Amino acid sequence: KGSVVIVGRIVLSGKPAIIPK
Amino acid sequence: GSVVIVGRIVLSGKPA
Amino acid sequence: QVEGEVQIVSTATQTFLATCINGVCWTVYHGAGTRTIASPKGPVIQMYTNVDQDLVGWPAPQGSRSLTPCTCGSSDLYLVTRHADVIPVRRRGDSRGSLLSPRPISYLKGSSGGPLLCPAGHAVGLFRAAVCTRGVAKAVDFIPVENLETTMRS
Amino acid sequence: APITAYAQQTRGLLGCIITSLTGRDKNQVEGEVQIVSTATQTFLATCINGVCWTVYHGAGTRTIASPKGPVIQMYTNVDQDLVGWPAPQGSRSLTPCTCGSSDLYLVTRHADVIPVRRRGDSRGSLLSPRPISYLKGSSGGPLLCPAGHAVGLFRAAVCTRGVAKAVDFIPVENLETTMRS
Ligand SMILES: [Zn+2]
Ligand SMILES: [Zn+2]
Repeated sequence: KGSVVIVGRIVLSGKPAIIPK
Repeated sequence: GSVVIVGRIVLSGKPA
Repeated sequence: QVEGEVQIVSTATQTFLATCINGVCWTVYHGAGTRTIASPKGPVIQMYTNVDQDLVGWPAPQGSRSLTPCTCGSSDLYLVTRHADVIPVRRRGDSRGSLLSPRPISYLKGSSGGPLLCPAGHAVGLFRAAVCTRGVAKAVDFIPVENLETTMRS
Repeated sequence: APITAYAQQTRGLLGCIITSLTGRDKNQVEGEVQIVSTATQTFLATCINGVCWTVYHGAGTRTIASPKGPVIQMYTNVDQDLVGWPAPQGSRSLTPCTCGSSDLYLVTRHADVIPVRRRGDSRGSLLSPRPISYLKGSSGGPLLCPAGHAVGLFRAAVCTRGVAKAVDFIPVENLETTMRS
């Protein structure tokens, strides 16, 4: 059988931020 | 005069 | 392109916040008044105007994302300011909360229209006004999300 | 501070298949929850205390692709429906819940967070029910307490005519028990 593969992520540790222009 | 949008806040802190 | 739920917003005389919930961009009437919102195609008319609740709404702009309303019943809330600071408030009544930790008034200035979040990050209400004692805010007025929900339905 | 989450896709269908066969994955790793895939299915893996945990019904007996080639599981427990690998370099770990809370928050693969009330040590109910399809692919994801610490891992939805009313989870205690044997 093939390996399990990371295809994305979910990040819980980010805080509200002003989106840089 | 209109309200203008000068910036945005992303609550999760998702980067560009 | 990453999207924001909160927009930083301005008129000739002030600057404050708006918050997108259920496809609508919502803010305080005492800031926006009856104004249109800017878009690359020209001014857009308010969808909702409710002077009693101090509430206005426009269609959400490009670059935005809707916040989902709170449906847990929590009374631990988090107020998000225009500098993206987050301040814990405890819910006291349906329009009212106290800061766990009081701040100078200037720390909250320009943040009306911003969201109060439950612990799940869902919208409980919109910050209406600071409740002040000699330059120290120790409480907040807010517009419960139920009013927004009603305003739409009606 | 409240629980908020974002998802990022790091790899497409073709790159995933290739990486699956070679077992060699050069990508940078970030975050507490990994979005994870095999040939047949995609689900979640949660890092807790330096170990990357997910559901057996998803990973079976498989290795995980890593920068050094395939990595073998550290823990395997068919009965609790658990597997674990060493947490990949770059990931960040959650820590177990030590408050006693019964207000939980489930994080889905689209990075939505949904309130659940604990109803027993392996079940909780959705305060506000969703179609089962909103939960697809979320197996192995975290249930969080209000302080953002780990209470358990999503295992299966409990539903009724396609609507999720409740969820079964693997309590974080089952993780320690698996580690001991
Ligand atoms: Zn809530
Ligand atoms: Zn806890």
